[PDB]
Amino acid sequence: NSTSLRKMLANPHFNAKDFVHDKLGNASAITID
Amino acid sequence: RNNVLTTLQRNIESTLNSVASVKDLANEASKYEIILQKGINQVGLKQYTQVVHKLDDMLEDIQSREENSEFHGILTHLEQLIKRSEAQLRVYFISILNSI
Repeated sequence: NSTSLRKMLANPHFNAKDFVHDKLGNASAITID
Repeated sequence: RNNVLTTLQRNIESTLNSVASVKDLANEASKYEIILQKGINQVGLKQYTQVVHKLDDMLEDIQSREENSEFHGILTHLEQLIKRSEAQLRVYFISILNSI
């Protein structure tokens, strides 16, 4: 969901950049690639 | 549209590395001990200074991470290459600013 994730979350960094490593941070490094 | 760059592409281009991994920054930071140890005039203005934004911005979310050994070693390699770069900068400042 790079529209929702990329557009809607971290394009203006609202919310912060570490929560993407936290709220989406459970063994999903394939989806981070 | 300059605001579309300056708001969306600004913090988008900032939060590119919102999560980014641990070893790769050591790899390309070491490749910036390749390129940052090529001098200034070989490398060039926003080439050199923007690579300083790449280690500046590679020391970036690591305060946001956690304490392993690669954390402290990459803090050493990063910040000492940073101050090598900064010394080289002010050297070049003074180098032309009494070229008169």
